[PDB]
Amino acid sequence: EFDAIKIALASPDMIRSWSFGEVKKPETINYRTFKPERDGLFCARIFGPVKDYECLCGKYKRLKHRGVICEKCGVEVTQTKVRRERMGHIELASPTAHIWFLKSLPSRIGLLLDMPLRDIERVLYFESYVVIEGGMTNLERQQILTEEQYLDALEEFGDEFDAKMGAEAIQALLKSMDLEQECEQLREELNETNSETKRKKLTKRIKLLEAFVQSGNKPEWMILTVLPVLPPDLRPLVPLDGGRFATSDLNDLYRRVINRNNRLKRLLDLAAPDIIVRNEKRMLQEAVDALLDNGRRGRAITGSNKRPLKSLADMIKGKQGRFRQNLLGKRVDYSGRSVITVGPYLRLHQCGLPKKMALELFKPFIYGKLELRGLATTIKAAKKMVEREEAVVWDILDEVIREHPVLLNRAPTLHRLGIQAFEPVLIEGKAIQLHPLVCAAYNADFDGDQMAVHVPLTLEAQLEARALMMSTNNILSPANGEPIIVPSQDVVLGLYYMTRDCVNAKGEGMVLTGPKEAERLYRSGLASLHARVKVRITEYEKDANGELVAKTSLKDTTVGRAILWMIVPKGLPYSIVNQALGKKAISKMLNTCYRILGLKPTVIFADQIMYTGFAYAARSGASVGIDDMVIPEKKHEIISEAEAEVAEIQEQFQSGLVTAGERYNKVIDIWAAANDRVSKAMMDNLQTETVINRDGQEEKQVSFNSIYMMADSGARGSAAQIRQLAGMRGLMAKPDGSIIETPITANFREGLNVLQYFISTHGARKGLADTALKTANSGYLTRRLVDVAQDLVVTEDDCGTHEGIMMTPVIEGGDVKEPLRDRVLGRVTAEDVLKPGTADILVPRNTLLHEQWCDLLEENSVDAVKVRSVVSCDTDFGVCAHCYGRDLARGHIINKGEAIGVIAAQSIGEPGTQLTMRSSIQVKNKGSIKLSNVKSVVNSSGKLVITSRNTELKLIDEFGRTKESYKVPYGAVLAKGDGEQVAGGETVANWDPHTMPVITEVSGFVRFTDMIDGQTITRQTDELTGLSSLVVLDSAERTAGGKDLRPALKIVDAQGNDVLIPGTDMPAQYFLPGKAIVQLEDGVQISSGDTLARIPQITGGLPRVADLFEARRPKEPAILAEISGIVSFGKETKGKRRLVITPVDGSDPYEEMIPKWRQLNVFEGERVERGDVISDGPEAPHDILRLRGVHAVTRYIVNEVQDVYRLQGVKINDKHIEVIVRQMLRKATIVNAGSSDFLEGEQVEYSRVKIANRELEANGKVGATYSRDLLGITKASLATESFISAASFQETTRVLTEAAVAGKRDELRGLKENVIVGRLIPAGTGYAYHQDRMRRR
Amino acid sequence: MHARSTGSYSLVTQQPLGGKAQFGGQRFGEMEVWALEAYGAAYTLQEMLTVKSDDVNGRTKMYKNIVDGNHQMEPGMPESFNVLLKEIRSLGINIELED
Amino acid sequence: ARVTVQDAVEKIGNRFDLVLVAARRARQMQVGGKDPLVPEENDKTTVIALREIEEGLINNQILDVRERQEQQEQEAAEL
RNA sequence: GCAGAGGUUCUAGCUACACCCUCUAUAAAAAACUAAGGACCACACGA
DNA sequence: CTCTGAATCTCTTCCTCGTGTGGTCAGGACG
DNA sequence: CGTCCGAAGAGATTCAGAG
Ligand SMILES: NCc1c[nH]c2nc(N)[nH]c(=O)c12
Ligand SMILES: [Mg+2]
Repeated sequence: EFDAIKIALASPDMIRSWSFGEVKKPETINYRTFKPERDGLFCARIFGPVKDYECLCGKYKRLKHRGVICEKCGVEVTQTKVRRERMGHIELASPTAHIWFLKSLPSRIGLLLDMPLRDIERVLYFESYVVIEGGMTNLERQQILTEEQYLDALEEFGDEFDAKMGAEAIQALLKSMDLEQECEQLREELNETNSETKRKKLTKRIKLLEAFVQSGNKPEWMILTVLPVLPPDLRPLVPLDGGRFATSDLNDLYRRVINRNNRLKRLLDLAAPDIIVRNEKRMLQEAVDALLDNGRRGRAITGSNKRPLKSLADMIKGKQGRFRQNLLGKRVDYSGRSVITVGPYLRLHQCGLPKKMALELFKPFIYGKLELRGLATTIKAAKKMVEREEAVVWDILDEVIREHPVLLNRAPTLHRLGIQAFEPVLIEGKAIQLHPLVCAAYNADFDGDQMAVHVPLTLEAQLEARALMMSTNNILSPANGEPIIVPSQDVVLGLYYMTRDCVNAKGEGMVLTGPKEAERLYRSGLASLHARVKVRITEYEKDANGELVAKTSLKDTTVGRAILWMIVPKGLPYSIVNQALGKKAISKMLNTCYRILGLKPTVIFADQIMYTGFAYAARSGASVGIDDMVIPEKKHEIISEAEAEVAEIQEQFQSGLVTAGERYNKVIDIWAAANDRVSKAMMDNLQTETVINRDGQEEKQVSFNSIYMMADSGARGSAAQIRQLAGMRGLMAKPDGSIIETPITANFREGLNVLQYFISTHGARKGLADTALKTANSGYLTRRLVDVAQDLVVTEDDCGTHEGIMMTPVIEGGDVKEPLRDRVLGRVTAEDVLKPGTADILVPRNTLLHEQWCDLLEENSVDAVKVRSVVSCDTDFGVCAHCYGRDLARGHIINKGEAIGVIAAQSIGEPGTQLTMRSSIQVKNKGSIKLSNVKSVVNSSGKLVITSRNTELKLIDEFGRTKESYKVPYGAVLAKGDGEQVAGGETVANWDPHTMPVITEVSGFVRFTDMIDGQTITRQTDELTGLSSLVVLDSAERTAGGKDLRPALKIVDAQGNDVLIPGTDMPAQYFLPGKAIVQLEDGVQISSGDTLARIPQITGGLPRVADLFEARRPKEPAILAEISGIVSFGKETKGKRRLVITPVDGSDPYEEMIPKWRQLNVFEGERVERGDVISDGPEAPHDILRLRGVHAVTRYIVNEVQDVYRLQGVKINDKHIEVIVRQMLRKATIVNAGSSDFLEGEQVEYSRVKIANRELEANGKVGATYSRDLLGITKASLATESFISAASFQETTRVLTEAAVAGKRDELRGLKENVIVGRLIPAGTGYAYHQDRMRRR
Repeated sequence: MHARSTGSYSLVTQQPLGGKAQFGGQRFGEMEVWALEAYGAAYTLQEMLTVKSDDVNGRTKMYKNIVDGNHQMEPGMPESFNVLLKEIRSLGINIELED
Repeated sequence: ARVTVQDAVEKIGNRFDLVLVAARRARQMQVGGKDPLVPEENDKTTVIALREIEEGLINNQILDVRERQEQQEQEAAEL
């Protein structure tokens, strides 16, 4: 029907048009006859009939009389449902202003009149006088006058001077104001203004004026003169508890307003004193304010146990209004809820469902089939048959349940795997059974967790809950390409116990025929599960294309492994089931089955694995006993020796040899060493303790300890948890964070002392308290991420662009964190990437990199592959298929339609729950070294001291792969030449980290250029170097003359002949910074590299991710250069230290006011380039974006987010972060308007400006120059072009007001705006329908 | 355990009041809506937002269809959206469904 | 009873379209009087439609052609 | 309810989306048709 | 000497479902 | 029988002092 929703400003004529009556009386109902009031809020002739097809006076309710108006009562016989559609209006005696526009973020009416909000607040509430239509007198139109001042002015001149008071004054002012004349005047003043301070207000005011003149709105419509009322049904007033009949917060406010209006009318007609009339006007204005938005002025109308009343505005915003509680999260029918149970007998695609629950979930189907089969005739008879629970009913239910999937759903469904389809299997209990394997994707738990059962109804729903959501089709997680069905606890223990070996068990050396004989031998009892034998096994290999070749051979393996071979399908080889088969082994087995074979055999393999694991874990009888926890025997000796060391350290502290901090550190270190030794001893006494008689001398074997079996396999429990049970607990921490000196030297098997238990309670309470708020923080972050990327659907196929990000292996400096074989797989090449061999095109321009293609790049050792990224796509309103890459959950190219916004938002939101809420550069291997931007100058000593301060040490091996990367600061002493094969384990650059030496670029003589001694040069006796050194004090440390004479070191000769830097005619000058120990006194020969000076020198949890995604500025942003120019101190740090950075040819003297306390890393004579750190600190994302580019910001934010996530262990593909980054930088500010209609200061959507530029470039016109902007996710989502999606996120009132003023029209097309409307979302199976609808239009 | 196929409607006309004491339906919260949107789910979202919760001309139609044999659906428009439209219109802001 | 629909999605890579093209077949077998082209193995209409799609008997083009033939027959019936 | 009227029953039952039957002045012979009020606040608990 | 960067002042937001318990209001004469 | 009677950041602001 409708194609778009349009918002605007309501006119009094329109308000009267909506109204179907005129509410006058401040009553609701009669508490005797309980009938609609004559002219009250609950009326009948004004709004509609109370009972269907019946009049109030109960006269001719024929029902054939509809559209007839009974004159006895005054109502028209119609349907009752018309009482929730028709509205009424109240005629205000005096004009009243709308609080939503008066008191908001920009103060709409204040901005329009260019008057401070305080004066408007005063005059609106009848306090002060604004004199409209000033005239020839002293005061003007917009002058503000005091009460006594108003009286004096009136007594002075009684001319057209009109000092009005109340909202009538504002109405008259708005009416008198001519928008067009103000428009041109404001534009002229904007041209006149030179700076941007006044320009900001000018632009805002001109934008408001243009918005008012564009849309069909009037500036005087904001002052309400006719107040509409909600339809009566919408405000119920029908509790009917003990006859109370009185529960409407809204109704009370309406009665207040009506009573005030009636009293004002009575006083006005009675010609009451002006003060009384004004007081009643104030009361009316306050009542209207409370009715619209209660609590905005500062006071709150209340009285119900002193609780604020719920106004109309409170019923729209917040988490309880009809925008996030009843429009998004609609409660549904055909639903259930119960507790979970294991039920291992189930297959993978089905689940348990209680009979009593199913008989109520599927009642309509039962009615239908009962009527069809003739068992019952009427719906009442079928109802009775159902309630009687007759035997026939169950048989019918077994037919309507055969292939009817249900959507089992947990409460905190973070990722898409939360709600999964399942075929029902009817059971007799009272709990929905869940297949054990799918208890991991759900995050399902069996400590009383509750699930919800929904029932798809339509044929499309039943087909979809079979081909899109069934548990069999969800094998790979959407975020990371890893299996989601992983054997967790019991099956892995059973398989581990099954596939092991004992050095001497019954039935050793026997030559078994086959797996059948192995099973027969184990079941009979003539042999044991784990005993090395020789059994022939037929291994099927699919090396031939689609052909299974049989290879029968006598492989040496145990009985248990041979039994498991039957479960394994044909295609897989035998080496998978010959190992110990822990947990990673089982996961890899499942993954290899999914790779070599199809999805169809994988499900059966998983089910058989689970069955066999359960059976052979039950047969094992693996139990934990006190005797199993073996305490290492050397524990007491280790503890005694550690205590002796502690006593020795205390003795040294008493003698004064060491300090308190040194003593503390030494005690901590020795206790940590003791803990390490205890853990090592415990492990050595548990892992291989068993010694068994191998037909002769005893032989050591991997132990069969139940704890060790539960820890080595991976069922439940890591090595640290085993350590806490036999070894010492460790050094526990104090609440603040300090490590307590005395560690807990008692395990859990032994007794724990009272003090030790208290120290443990510290950490336990800290952890629990952290999790309690971790949950909420993760929830909020996930909600923001979902709302920022809701409208991203892959519409087009190929973007056709030629740009893309450059993916390279990331090396922090120690090792390669992520190889290129993982950041490129699943992505499409941006261009023709070629192998290191020149003119050798290895990979074509546009090819999806499958596993084989990635292997080819690794074989040729390519370490730089250009990859198309979703931030480089050009298709407007949705990314293309090729730019995105692989589905990451299916293995093929992404199908047109799959919503990649919600998927990525959930993928970045789900791991957030487990994320915590709170020198000598060495070399690893042998290879060549590289140095970029190197200022190499060899000193007299013969060392490679480099003036360059932002250069790096990239060690490249013989194969070209970058093994490691480092950084060397100003004047770094090197040890190896650039491009020279270095040795192993040596220090490439052994510079002193503390000092900051200022070396000589050129040799010669020293001249004190602007360094008169005493002020900046201070040759105090330096006993550190054995000679008085001319230490340059800090910029503020030195005297005023020191700042006046900026420390600079010129190069001269014996006769003061200035020697220039080779390349530039100007003499070489070294502008030394503060705290610089200059050694060479004036008139001393220097070497080309001799060190002159010497300067001895954030959270990473969920808040870090939130700050990264919200683009929050750090505490001390890194001051970077806005242009490439020579630095020069503007002044002597007088208040704000200036820095004149002007280019060589460029004349622009960009000046930045750097605070004095901020450390200035730059010199006073260097030449920084655009994007060079001047003040050390965190780099703000906005500066990175505006300086380097969008690709650089993307590479920064993705890398930082991945670094935060990689620490805990979770893995997320980078494209999920990249789509969020793309959704962030959707806005672009216009720099040059060109020939388009865009203004200068205007945040226009990037897609719109790109479309306009393309249209202009198609013909002979110029486009428009823009500048990309990076907003936070909480701000970019709030600045969309739709007023019904932004109003669903935050600050509903502000968004609604801004939309209403501008008269915007949302064209839907989103993925949430259609959820609100209630039609097909244009993402999933509704994409075809929506594109057909667009085709029709 | 609590399963209800149908029950008395609320003031907003949403059929599930909620809870066990008064026959109610489990809330399909925003999180579950996002989880459905992640899949190709589009028809089940419509049938869980319009014809299952609040559509006075849709629920009865679908009940009659179900008890007759064909599992079709008439989309309609949620009653809560009309309630929202009336609430905003009563605020002095004119919002309309343009065609 | 179709457990996995991988064989069915071989016909329609989009997968969203596969649901749309099977809904038409399921409605034709449920509402309309059209007999299934595959041996009815005591399965509901949805599974029958999916199985028919797997064998290559039902797709968008074949179903549209059958609808066109029905339209031509209706034209002949109405003279 | 063919229109008006009455209606078996299986609350109530020409509208709630409704629907059907027989009958000619007014009720009485008969089967098939469908789901009604929920305003706010504190406290406790589970995954 | 007028707007730099630097305070200053109000404003909005803070998981997601269940299981439940208890307490619950405008304003009483009046002609 | 009515009828009257902490927090954490962001916006949204000034204040300003130097070059
Ligand atoms: N709702 C109509 C109605 C009331 N009583 C009825 N009795 C019968 N036999 N048939 C009906 O249709 C009705
Ligand atoms: Mg649990």
